[PDB]
Amino acid sequence: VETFAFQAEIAQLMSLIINTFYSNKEIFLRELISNSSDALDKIRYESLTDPSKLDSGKELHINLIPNKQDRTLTIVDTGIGMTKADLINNLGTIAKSGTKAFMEALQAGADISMIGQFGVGFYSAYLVAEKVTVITKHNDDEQYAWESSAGGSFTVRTDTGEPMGRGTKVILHLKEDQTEYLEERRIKEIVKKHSQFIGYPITLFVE
Ligand SMILES: N#Cc1ccc(N2CCN(CCCCc3c[nH]c4cc(O)c(C#N)cc34)CC2)cc1
Repeated sequence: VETFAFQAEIAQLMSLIINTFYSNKEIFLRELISNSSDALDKIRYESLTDPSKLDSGKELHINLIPNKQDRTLTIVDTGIGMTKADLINNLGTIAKSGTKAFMEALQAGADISMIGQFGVGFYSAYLVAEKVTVITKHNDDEQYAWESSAGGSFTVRTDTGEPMGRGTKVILHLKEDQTEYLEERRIKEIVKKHSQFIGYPITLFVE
């Protein structure tokens, strides 16, 4: 297991998301589903020129899987997946400018629900999760687990869990007072409200 420090500005953003009083937390799900959709768009586009990229799985879709026993909500997709370099370097570097702009916008009167307009919607996960685990598999690479409970650091390791084929699984370890997002009717409500026209099947598992 390798442990890394967040860039200072990203650590600052995560603390802001964790510490700021803001009741409209449900928007986290839209941001994560949007990121899944983008990843599915990507593998779909690449396969138009290289069909063999779907050898790792042809079905393009999103599963939402609540687990009250583990207190997790998992978002699973069969998109393009992420490389080790994505998890350690690339996505963090890209996030620097959007993080800066978002925090400046909040100072000028924007609210947290606008976070996706700055390309850093992922971090809204920490509105509801004490820990986020991301398992991912890209065609050109091994299966990895990225994880962070904030506090300035994250880890990356090779994942030895069930093989995924291709795609990304975001496991939200929910805060004790955010278990409403494990309820079928609540998740259904949020998907209909904010993610109504996503161009891939979204299957909400029940327990
Ligand atoms: N400094 C720094 C720094 C160093 C690393 C990170 N992480 C780099 C990995 N990220 C993993 C989540 C990426 C965002 C995401 C949410 N739902 C998805 C669904 C998907 O299908 C794909 C794909 N493909 C992507 C996502 C976390 C942040 C941050 C900051």
